Amino acid sequence: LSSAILSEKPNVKWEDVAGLEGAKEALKEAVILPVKFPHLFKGNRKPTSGILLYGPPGTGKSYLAKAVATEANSTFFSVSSSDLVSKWMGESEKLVKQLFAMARENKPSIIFIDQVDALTGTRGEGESEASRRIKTELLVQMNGVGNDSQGVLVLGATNIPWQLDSAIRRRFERRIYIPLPDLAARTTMFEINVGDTPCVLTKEDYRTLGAMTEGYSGSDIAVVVKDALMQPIRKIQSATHFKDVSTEDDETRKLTPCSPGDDGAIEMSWTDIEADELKEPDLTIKDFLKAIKSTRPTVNEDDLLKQEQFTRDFGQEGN
Amino acid sequence: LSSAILSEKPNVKWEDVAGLEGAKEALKEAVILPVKFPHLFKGNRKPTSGILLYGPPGTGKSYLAKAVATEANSTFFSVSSSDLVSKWMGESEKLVKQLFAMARENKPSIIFIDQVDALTGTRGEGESEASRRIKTELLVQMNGVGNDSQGVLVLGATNIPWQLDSAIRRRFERRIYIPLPDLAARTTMFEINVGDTPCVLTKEDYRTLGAMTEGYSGSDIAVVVKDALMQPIRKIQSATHFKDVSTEDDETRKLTPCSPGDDGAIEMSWTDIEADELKEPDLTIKDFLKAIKSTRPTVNEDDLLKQEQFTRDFGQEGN
Amino acid sequence: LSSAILSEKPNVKWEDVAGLEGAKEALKEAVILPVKFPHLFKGNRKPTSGILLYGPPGTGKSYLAKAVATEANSTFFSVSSSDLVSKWMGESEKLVKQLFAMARENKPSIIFIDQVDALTGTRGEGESEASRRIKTELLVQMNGVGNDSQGVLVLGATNIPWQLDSAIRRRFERRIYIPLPDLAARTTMFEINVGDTPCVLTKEDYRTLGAMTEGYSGSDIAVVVKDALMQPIRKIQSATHFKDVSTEDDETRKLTPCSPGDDGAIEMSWTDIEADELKEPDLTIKDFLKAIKSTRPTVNEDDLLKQEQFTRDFGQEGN
Amino acid sequence: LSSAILSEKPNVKWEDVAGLEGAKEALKEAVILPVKFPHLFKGNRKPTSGILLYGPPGTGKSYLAKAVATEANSTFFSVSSSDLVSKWMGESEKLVKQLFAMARENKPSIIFIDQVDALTGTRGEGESEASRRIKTELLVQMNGVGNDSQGVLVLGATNIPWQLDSAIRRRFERRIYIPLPDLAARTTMFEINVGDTPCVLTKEDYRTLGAMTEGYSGSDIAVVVKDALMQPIRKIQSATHFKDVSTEDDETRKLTPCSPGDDGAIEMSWTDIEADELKEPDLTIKDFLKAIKSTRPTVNEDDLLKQEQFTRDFGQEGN
Amino acid sequence: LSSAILSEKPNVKWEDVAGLEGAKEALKEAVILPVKFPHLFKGNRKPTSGILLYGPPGTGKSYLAKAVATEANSTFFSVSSSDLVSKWMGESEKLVKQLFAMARENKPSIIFIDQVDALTGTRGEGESEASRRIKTELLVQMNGVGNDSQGVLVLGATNIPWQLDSAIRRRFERRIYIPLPDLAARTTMFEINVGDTPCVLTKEDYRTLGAMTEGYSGSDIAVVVKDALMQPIRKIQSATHFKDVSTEDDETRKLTPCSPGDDGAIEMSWTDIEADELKEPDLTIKDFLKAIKSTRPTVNEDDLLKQEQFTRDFGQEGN
Amino acid sequence: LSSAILSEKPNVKWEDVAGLEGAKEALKEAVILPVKFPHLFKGNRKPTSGILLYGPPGTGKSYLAKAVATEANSTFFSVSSSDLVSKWMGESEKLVKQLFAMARENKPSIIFIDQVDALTGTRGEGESEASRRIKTELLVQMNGVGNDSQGVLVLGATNIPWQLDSAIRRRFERRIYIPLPDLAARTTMFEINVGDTPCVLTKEDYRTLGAMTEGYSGSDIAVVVKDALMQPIRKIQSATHFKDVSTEDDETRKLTPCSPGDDGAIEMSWTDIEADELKEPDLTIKDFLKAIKSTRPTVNEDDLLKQEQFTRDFGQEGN
Ligand SMILES: Nc1ncnc2c1ncn2[C@@H]1O[C@H](COP(=O)(O)OP(=O)(O)OP(=O)(O)O)[C@@H](O)[C@H]1O
Ligand SMILES: Nc1ncnc2c1ncn2[C@@H]1O[C@H](COP(=O)(O)OP(=O)(O)OP(=O)(O)O)[C@@H](O)[C@H]1O
Ligand SMILES: Nc1ncnc2c1ncn2[C@@H]1O[C@H](COP(=O)(O)OP(=O)(O)OP(=O)(O)O)[C@@H](O)[C@H]1O
Ligand SMILES: Nc1ncnc2c1ncn2[C@@H]1O[C@H](COP(=O)(O)OP(=O)(O)OP(=O)(O)O)[C@@H](O)[C@H]1O
Repeated sequence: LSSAILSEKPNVKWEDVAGLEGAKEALKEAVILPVKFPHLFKGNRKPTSGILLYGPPGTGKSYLAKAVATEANSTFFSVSSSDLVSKWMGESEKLVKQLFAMARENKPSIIFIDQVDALTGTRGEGESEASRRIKTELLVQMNGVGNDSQGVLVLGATNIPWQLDSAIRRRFERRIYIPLPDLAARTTMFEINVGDTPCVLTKEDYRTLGAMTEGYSGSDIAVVVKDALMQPIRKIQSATHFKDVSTEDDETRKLTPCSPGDDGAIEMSWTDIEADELKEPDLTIKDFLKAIKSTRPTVNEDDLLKQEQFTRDFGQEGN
Repeated sequence: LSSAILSEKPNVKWEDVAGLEGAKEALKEAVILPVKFPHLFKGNRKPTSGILLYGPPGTGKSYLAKAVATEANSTFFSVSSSDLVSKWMGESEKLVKQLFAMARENKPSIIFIDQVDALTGTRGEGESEASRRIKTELLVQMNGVGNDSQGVLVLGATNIPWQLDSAIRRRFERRIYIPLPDLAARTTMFEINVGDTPCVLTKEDYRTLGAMTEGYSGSDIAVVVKDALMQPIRKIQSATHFKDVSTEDDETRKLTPCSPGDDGAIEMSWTDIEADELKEPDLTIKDFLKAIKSTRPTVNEDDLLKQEQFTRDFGQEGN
Repeated sequence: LSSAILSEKPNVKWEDVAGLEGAKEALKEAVILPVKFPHLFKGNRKPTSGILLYGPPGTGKSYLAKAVATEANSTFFSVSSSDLVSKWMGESEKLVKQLFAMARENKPSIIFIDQVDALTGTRGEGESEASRRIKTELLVQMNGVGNDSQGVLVLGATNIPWQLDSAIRRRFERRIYIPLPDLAARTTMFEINVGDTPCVLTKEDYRTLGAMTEGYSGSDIAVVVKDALMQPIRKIQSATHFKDVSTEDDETRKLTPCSPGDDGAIEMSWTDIEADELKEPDLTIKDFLKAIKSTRPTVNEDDLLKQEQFTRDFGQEGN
Repeated sequence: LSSAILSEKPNVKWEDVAGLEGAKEALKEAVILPVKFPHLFKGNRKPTSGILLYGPPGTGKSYLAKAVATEANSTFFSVSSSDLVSKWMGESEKLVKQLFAMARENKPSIIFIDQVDALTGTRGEGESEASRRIKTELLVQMNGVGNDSQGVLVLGATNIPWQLDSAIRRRFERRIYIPLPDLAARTTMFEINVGDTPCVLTKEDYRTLGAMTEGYSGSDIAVVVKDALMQPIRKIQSATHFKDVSTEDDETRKLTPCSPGDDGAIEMSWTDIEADELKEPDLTIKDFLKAIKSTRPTVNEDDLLKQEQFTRDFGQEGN
Repeated sequence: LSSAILSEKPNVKWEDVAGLEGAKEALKEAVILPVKFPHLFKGNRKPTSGILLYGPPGTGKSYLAKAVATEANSTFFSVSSSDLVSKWMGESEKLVKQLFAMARENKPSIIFIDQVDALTGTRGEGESEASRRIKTELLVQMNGVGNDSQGVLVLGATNIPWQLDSAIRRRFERRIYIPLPDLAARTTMFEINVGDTPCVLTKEDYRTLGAMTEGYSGSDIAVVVKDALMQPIRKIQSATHFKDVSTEDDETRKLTPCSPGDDGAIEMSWTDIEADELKEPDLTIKDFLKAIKSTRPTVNEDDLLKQEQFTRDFGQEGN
Repeated sequence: LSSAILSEKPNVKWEDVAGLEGAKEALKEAVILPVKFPHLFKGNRKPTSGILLYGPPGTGKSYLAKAVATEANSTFFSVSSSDLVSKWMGESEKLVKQLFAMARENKPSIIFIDQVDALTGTRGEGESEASRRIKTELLVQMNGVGNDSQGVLVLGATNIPWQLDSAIRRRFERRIYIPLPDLAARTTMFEINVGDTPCVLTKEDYRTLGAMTEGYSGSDIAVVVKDALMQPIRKIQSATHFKDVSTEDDETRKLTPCSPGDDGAIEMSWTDIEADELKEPDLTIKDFLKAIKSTRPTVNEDDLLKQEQFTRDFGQEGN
């Protein structure tokens, strides 16, 4: 009957969300400011009902949705455009009706439709057959809630905003463009995870490597991080001949990963090695070089020409 | 069985609608006049059954309909593309038979069908099984009732008209085009959307606005209005200083933003001091100027070509 | 089982309807004639079953079916895909069976199926789930009435002829093409639809209007009539001053709309005038001229392009 | 539980059924021969298990089944696929098992399933799942096998052998393609339906009728004949003058319409002229000419594509 | 509580079943050879839980099963494919328990299931009622036969293999492919179906039968045989002329159809020939010239390709 | 999921895996090591989520997956991709997610997806909707959660590790090649195949057989063993006379196959052979030469080489 999707409590703060200040401003203004001071928004003015995030994949749109949901002080409705039901003799609209309707009585609430471009058909697709009932139903019901309930937030996280129909995006309110990460943002994104190996060289090297690794997405950064995690393990693959860097005064000889060519190295059962005698090497520049060697820029120039054209004619902020 | 949807009275005035006088009087002739003056309705005179609205979306079709909700002085039921269940396979038609049944036995009532383009068929293949019979039902319910005796009114509000079926088109009586509001109309939209704010110190400002802003609907204009309301709040959010120029007749001193180069002013922030002792400045021009610069027009010119093509097919007045 | 249709009685005469007396002759010959002269239909000469009406929308094929229904003297029942439909995801063949049988009980019977394309396809991919079963039943029932001897007359009215199936087409009688109204017919339809209103009766005016009104169905002409009827009401809503045109034979001084600077110009509003003294203005010539200035032509060619391909080498029968 | 379906049979000969002689001959082989000479089918040989007819619509395959039923001198069962169908939902195929049980319990019976395409064919749907069990039970009951078993001739008709299931085609025994008739067969078709009226009794006329036009089934020819018969009657409808062509030997003047320039011409209402005194006009070539000019030949080449793809490469007797 | 399924004893044996040497093999060691093993049944040899027969239609799976049932001398009850279903929508698996339990109670047992794909998929709909627990019940009963001594054997037979459910197959062992008979096998089948037919005993002519024919099964070959047998019937029916060939050694005057150009040929009709005096002529190559041209195969290559991907994918280990 | 998925606590051990050095390297660092020492990883290093097992068919990838699942005593859930593509028209996302939920509820489980390749296919048509969304869904679920709860392990299996996730193309994670067994391994598998039963020839003969087979699989060997079990069978069938074994040891006469004339060849026929007197002899070279004869080459040729090409290219880590 209901089939309601649960909303967990993820821990992503504003300090974790690196870069893009204007979006943060828009979101605080959108949700946090009316929660902080409600009597200001009265009479004529009403809060932003339909905020649109857009950009290429892996850039932290879902991550920002989760971030807002962390510091919401409110309910949430996580849902994908495709993943609930899709074409079974029609009827994928009742789900929407129960979604919005059950968001009405529970005031201050945040809806999130992941990838709205999947609903609309660019050539024909389901939009010719039965998905017109979806596109219509969303189009009508999104405005009917803000007419009745007054200020129920719907957050757009589309990848393809220009194939998307013009009728949806004019009913949907202000836009938020997501460009590629900049100096400070990429920099801080390196020092979030791990932190057991006590840093690397000074922050100038994070900027040098940063400018070398500029143009990467958030997922690309995550993959770099994962690579760096796996680096000492692939250094363990090459070893099987363990040297002790420290002295013999400790409880056990600290086994470092290294080749047999280096002196003072001996072999043993690598499977049955305890954690205390293990020791990771320092994270070298070759981590970033292996990252580079994975064929990086998914964000190519010719594809995002359209992104930046559909950007500039509306711009920062928007509808 | 019954499936009641609307039983409310949202307050909308006569003067809220701006563009086209003849478009309003078309409805007024068609809706209120026969109920008000039934003695005139005798013999050869027949009621204007069916009032379709069309045009580029955002301009004010749904808004017009929901104005009519206040202006009707009678019970009515809206409906989207939400004919319920085909899991049973049979009840989809019977719901329409109930819908048309619940309209006619109750004396003068209305039915609002949002987005008639969804309920459309012509190519067939996939339509034949499920929705072809729905379209046929739609056709057959407004076939015999159209002439002689009729206590029902049909309404329509589509995004794009030309994809609709020919049979529904020609058989439906009164279609109306809703263009982009002119300088006087949009000015009137500005004037009404001022509301409870303490005035604006100019009359030519509206002219400046509506002349500069070209190719805007009611929606995005109201969005701009919302923005320009939330501008001085942002000014307050950035600004710290306050020179005491508050009246003694009020309950207490009220915080308003002032310039840094101005002596005798406390610099305690909006966050520290209470919100009940806060004040917003009067609306300027520059807030609207920058609001225009942020919010560029949503309605593209390429979409209007086929709109006007449909107009020169059928036009402002129905048929 | 007992859920039957109600037989209403709209007084539609033969001489009132215009457009093709050959069709009328086919109808009378099929329906009324054998009731009239039953001895003339005894032997090889027989009344064939299944006269198909079709054409563009709003041309009056449904209305012509009602014209048969009026003067047939027939205990008839008509139904589209409303009552006769599957309910339990299965059986709607019995409904056809007892439908035909309950028509076979009283044998001055006509069965009118409005929009036969609803209960028809061609292959349908997964048509065996439902529609093939009912369609097949329909096919198998009227085999015995198509030729040989049975006293039932089937009728049909559809806008899309090519989507109708071959095997149904060869089960059916003569398919009478109903085109758009022509000069003389159209000319007739003006004064008949207007009724007994004072409409300055001269045939030259009808000649002129009929000349000017090119490319119009029958329904749109009734809409035009309706517009012309609504016109003097509109003048009543734009009537500032009134004057007594008629003499003092009636009980009160009868007031009718006039020019502002006229003799005896009473200033009270149109709503304040009582029904006994409220007299509508007489119908002019230019009211129609302006009506057709507002009322643009109805007939789009795109639908008729296939009918141009049809009517030449198809038209009468399949072919 | 028991519900038998048996009906009376009027006169239908072998001679009047025009078409392929081998098809009729094959039916003689399958029907009359085993009853006449049963000792021939005792040992190696067995009677024909089943013959499925197929072709374009209105070709007389149902009429052929009728003819066989007349000339069988046996218990002729005839029932469609969707007639015997589950009302209860639980029980379903037991109706079929009782039916073929009835076929077994009576000595050599003949079964007829009109439109076999209703069931049989499916593309992984299973006709709403539940009715796949009928599809399945039809095979396991041992009807279509070409080995051993009781002599029970199952018959059928279909317009779509490509939609028909391959496994059943392979299972069920013999096919007969029913083609469209040629000069000779068509000529016969003309010369049968005559009756009391002696039109123009020569072979030149019928061979002109057959030679001029082309592309006919059997039902359309019948329709044409009917039209031709009705021609003089509709000419009696438009009868101004009257003439006594009949001799004085009769009881009263058997009147008929005539040309204006005639000796002893009289004018009155044609309705008052009774059956005994109404001499009908004799039929002519021009009557058939006008018949043709109204009633077109009814064959379409789009149906012949998928038919001939099933036939032309193979020839006769099936796929 | 009547559970008396039709026990029968056909006259088919291993000698008159041509082709499928591997299948004949695999059934010999699955049943009859295990009947001769009441000592080395379990231990070395793993007994078969179930045998799946699959392939194109008309290959002879049912025929094979029946032959087996004749041969083995076992308590056999071939299941009704569809009828194991809830009549009252309550009891259902009681019938399964009646089947399997009584099949266990006499342990020279065989259970044959023609069309195991009757339990077709799921798709929701009406499968969730008693059919779900039928599906489960099959699985519990085949877990029942898995335990204890394997007297019962699940002989799976189906036309469409891929539509059968996964979970049945995953708990199922033996899968014997049944292809179309090759040249030798087809020749031997012809030889079998000849039997007691006059003459035609030359191996070059049986080559000739085998050579021209391509891609056939047992059903269509039987049909061909039947046709061949019916040729001399037609040659009797056509030939009016006759002559006595038999001498005084034969007692009865054996009448037989002579050549047309024959001196002193009596011309009494074929219908006047009595049973005692009849003599039908011997078969020739002329019969097979007409048979091969007339009769033709059904199933396409693509079905066999589906069987080849089923062959390559499924069959091995536990698929 | 309604018995489509297998579940058990398997007890499959390292000792039964003959020489799979690759598994023994990769799994022991990826899975076993984290099980042993969870705290052994510095920073945010967390266990592998997905492992692809890839190689030719019949290497017991299932056996290996079960052995992996044996180590934590983890529940082994497993499902076939092929099986849920065509039957349902797989929109199984909701059920996959529920599956994951239920498996997550049970503390560490392992998910096994067999033939992951069957999901891929950039073909087009209606297959797109039943493939593309599954592929998208697969690529989301492979990193559906950010470590934390996907310590629960996904094992993919493929025989054709080209085309999409297994291939050069994109994504996955750590992959392992599962090679065919070498001579020694195959010999050990022969040693482990079934439970012998009375006496065979030498382990070196089996090495000879294993030497004779290059590129043949564990499954091919299992086919040879299934053929081995039929050696006594085919002895029973093919010999006409047998020879006595019972000297002074056995109580009753017991036979082995020989030629008709031999020293101690009993003379009654194979058909006569009673239960007790039947005795399978030892399996000799001649029985295995006959096994060599009756096992044709199994294996596809070009895939081996392509997978060697991918092995040379990739294998280490994700792509
Ligand atoms: N501004 C940011 N600050 C820190 N981390 C980020 C930022 N943007 C992206 N990331 C990282 O990228 C990872 C994945 O990004 P995410 O999947 O949210 O992108 P997405 O565009 O929403 O993808 P999809 O549209 O497919 O859901 C996150 O785990 C997060 O750590
Ligand atoms: N030939 C005519 N004579 C008189 N009135 C007509 C004629 N044609 C149309 N009308 C008027 O216009 C209306 C036509 O409506 P109607 O529903 O019959 O059109 P239709 O084409 O049959 O509809 P559909 O396409 O649904 O079958 C009628 O109410 C009738 O009064
Ligand atoms: N060869 C023929 N001889 C005599 N009458 C014929 C012949 N062919 C057609 N007819 C006449 O025309 C009609 C044909 O209708 P019938 O249903 O028998 O054809 P059909 O091919 O079975 O149609 P369908 O395939 O649509 O069921 C019959 O009523 C019959 O009187
Ligand atoms: N090897 C054979 N020898 C003799 N006759 C055969 C052979 N194979 C098939 N036939 C004949 O063809 C017919 C095949 O019918 P059968 O029902 O056994 O095929 P099937 O594939 O099981 O069909 P279904 O699956 O629809 O039951 C049998 O009646 C039999 O006479």
